[PDB]
Amino acid sequence: FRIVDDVTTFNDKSDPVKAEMAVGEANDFLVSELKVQLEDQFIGTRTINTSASIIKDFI
Amino acid sequence: QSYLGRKKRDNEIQDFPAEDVQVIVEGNEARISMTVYPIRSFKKISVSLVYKQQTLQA
Repeated sequence: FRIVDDVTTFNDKSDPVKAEMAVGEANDFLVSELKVQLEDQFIGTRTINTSASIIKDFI
Repeated sequence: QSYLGRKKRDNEIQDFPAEDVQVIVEGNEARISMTVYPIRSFKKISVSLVYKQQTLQA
């Protein structure tokens, strides 16, 4: 036995993020992890001249 | 001019214009006219601090 597909209830296949669990799963973890890491790192720090370069290197 | 130059050298005066120094001699009298910028001591310092935005890139 095997699973034919992991399609979600949302039938609009034009949006693979909503339609496909795997694609949406990667988007959620990518977005969520980036959200948490940036807050702990950069919020509350001084807006030094090299702040933009440091943020780019972190990304 | 030499006398005023020494004063400027010793910082006893601020500056003087050499051109405006005019001397008129007529008989016994000898009229002299000169301009001198006097030396002054600081007693008030005004600072106009202005804050502005700056945009960073890269």
